Amino acid sequence: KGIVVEKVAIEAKQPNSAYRKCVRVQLIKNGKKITAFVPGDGCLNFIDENDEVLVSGFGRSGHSVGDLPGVKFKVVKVARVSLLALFKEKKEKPRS
Amino acid sequence: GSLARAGKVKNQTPKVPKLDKKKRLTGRAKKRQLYNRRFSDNG
Amino acid sequence: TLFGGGRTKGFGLIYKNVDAVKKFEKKYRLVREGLIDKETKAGRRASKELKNRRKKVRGT
Amino acid sequence: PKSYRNYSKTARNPKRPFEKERLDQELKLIGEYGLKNKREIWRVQYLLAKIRSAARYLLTLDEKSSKRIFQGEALLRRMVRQGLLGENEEKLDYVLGLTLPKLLERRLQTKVFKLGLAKSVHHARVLIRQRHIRVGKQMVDIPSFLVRVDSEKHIDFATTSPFGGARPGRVKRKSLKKQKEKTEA
RNA sequence: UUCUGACCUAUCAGCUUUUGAUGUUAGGGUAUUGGCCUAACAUGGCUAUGACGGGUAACGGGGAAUUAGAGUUCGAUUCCGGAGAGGGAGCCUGAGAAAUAGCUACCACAUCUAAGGAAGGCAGCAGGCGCGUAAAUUACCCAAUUCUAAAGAAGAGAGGUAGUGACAAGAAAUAACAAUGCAAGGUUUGUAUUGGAAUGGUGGGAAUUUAAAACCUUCCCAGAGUAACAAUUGGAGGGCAAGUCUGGUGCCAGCAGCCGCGGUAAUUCCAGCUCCAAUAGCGUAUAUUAAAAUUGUUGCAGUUAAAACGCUCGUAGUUGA
Repeated sequence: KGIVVEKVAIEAKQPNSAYRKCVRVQLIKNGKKITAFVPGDGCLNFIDENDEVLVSGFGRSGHSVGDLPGVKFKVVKVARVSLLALFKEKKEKPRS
Repeated sequence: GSLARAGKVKNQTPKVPKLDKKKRLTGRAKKRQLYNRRFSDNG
Repeated sequence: TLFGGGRTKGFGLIYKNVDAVKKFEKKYRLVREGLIDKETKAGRRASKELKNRRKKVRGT
Repeated sequence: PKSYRNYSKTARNPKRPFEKERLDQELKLIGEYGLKNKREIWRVQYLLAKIRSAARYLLTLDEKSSKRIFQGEALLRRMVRQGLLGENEEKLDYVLGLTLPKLLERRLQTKVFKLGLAKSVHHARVLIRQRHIRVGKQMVDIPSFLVRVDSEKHIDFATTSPFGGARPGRVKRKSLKKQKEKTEA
């Protein structure tokens, strides 16, 4: 569990063009800042600027994944609601 | 930063109602239907 | 009974006389029978009252 | 402390998910024997495989070996009880020869379909779940009961079933008709 | 107390002996042997076959997962044994204790107090806070299982029984069937109209079960047709089983384990439709085993791909007509 410090826009490696929406989170345990990936296009505005994210690994252990350089972690539940559940269809509660 | 164009495509697309349809089969019944549609009459 | 009915398995006892029934069976089994009623109903609040007691703190 | 009652997996997941030839074969097997899930096939497959493993171990051991003669005979006798091997065969290579349709052929639903009663494998399966069947002296609702040879002679209807002549018909319709007849008359 | 058996580390190589290290003698001490402890005397003991250190997110074993066979990882956790009761230390009683719901003190915490003083230790069971990725009722009962007693009859949060419980594991529904009409086959097999049977789930009552109740099972009433008593999850280029289907977007948004896809026909996005895999279970993450004969004893590679010491002698090692 960590808290969102800043919302960042990482640019891809050479063969692809996009701006990838990422989230800088400070883990509660150790006071460590890391950059985490957020799936889903509406999801950048599904986190507030001082919110609680539940962050996980990203399918590869510490290895960089796909386009993103330097991103080792992924957000999978926000405001203690599941990110995917909110995204998919709106099957579960919005932000309060 | 160039952040706030986010959510573009989902916002843009039309939204469609998901219709009715007669109950898709469970279980044995679904397996029997699959068996017929793949293997029986064909020839 | 066991599945599908028409059959019932149990366990039975036949004592020499009623005095034997008084002798060698415990109270719930007697209650189940209908020989005597269920006794005192304090439960484990009895334990709480017991531990409320401390010897020679009160005259009793 | 933890309970001393044991428990175990019935089945082993198949490995290599999408292998076409195997997949189509499994569907074909379902088509013939009326099973709900790939899981039913897998448990039966696992059961056969264990038998095959045991028999394989036994056949490695030498002839006249005391353990071998005892265990091999015992396993084979168990196969005879199950109805997997005929009378003429009595040797461990026919145990190895056991094969998955041959085992499915000993399901209770299959046995009913063969003997009659129902008009379809699917009809048999629902008939068994809806409590109409009896092995004689005992009643059962499990379509994955396997039939032993001495019990193939006593498949019947359940005596508390409609077909057994219990409560005889649809209460709703018969009452409605009787009430209407009394009112009308 | 004999013997024998262990993880990682040499960027830990000399350790141990004034302060007992190794031995001899004599004592003291112990329940008893003993440097166990005192005195006197020896000057030893251990070490590349890895001592002495350091690390361990290390209690040990019975065992567990994964294995074709070798194996590799795991073992707080049902049994056995050890250790400990906030941190250390010291004690009494008694057959048994350096005991923690015995005691004394200190330190670290901390409750009541009219301030003089007093009382305190949940890693028993509940329950709370905090920590967190991460975890249940301040339940009922001593009937069984056993224990303790001046032993039937008393006690026991030992223990049982429920409650919470998608941790795992097994069994198992979500229709079945006949008529017709249509479809394809040489009176058949398949599939849209109809329409009588079969039944749990469910509601109620019992019978029963039970320490007591609840559940289970069993029986009697009720009691499906859009059987709305409504199956989901994740997918559909390849790897990899299923779409060169229909709209929107237009290098953006995004997807994408990996290769890659997206710049106006997108077989990959966002939808819809269809199809597919598994199914009351199915996704995701992290760890771990196989796959890995990519740790290689079995069983690798070293001319050129990673890799023969510059060369020789040689001690330990291993191997030896």
